[PDB]
Amino acid sequence: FKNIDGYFKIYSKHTPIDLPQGFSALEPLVDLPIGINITRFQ
Amino acid sequence: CNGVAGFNCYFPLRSYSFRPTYGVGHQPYRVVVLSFELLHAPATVCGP
Ligand SMILES: *[C@@H]1O[C@H](CO)[C@@H](O)[C@H](O)[C@H]1NC(C)=O
Repeated sequence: FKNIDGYFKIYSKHTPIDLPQGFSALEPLVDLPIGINITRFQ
Repeated sequence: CNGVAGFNCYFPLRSYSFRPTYGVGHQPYRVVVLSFELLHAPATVCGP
């Protein structure tokens, strides 16, 4: 999750298998023109 | 006026009672107003 230049960007990746080994890039999923201020999440 | 009509107590509404028999400059006009915003913004709405 990133928030830059008034855009919210979400990248995602899924895999069927403590964190595993190996390399696997994440592909872009969604961009949103929301333009708010973000400081905390849950 | 204790919530009742009377002298100096007028209901602030008035009816139109539109009829097809009025003059040309008397029938109701259907009006719309479109307002834009020319500023720096994400610019969600844009033309074809
Ligand atoms: C977001 O909030 C922080 C802390 O209140 C403030 O420093 C920052 O300027 C704000 N940014 C925007 C774009 O409102």
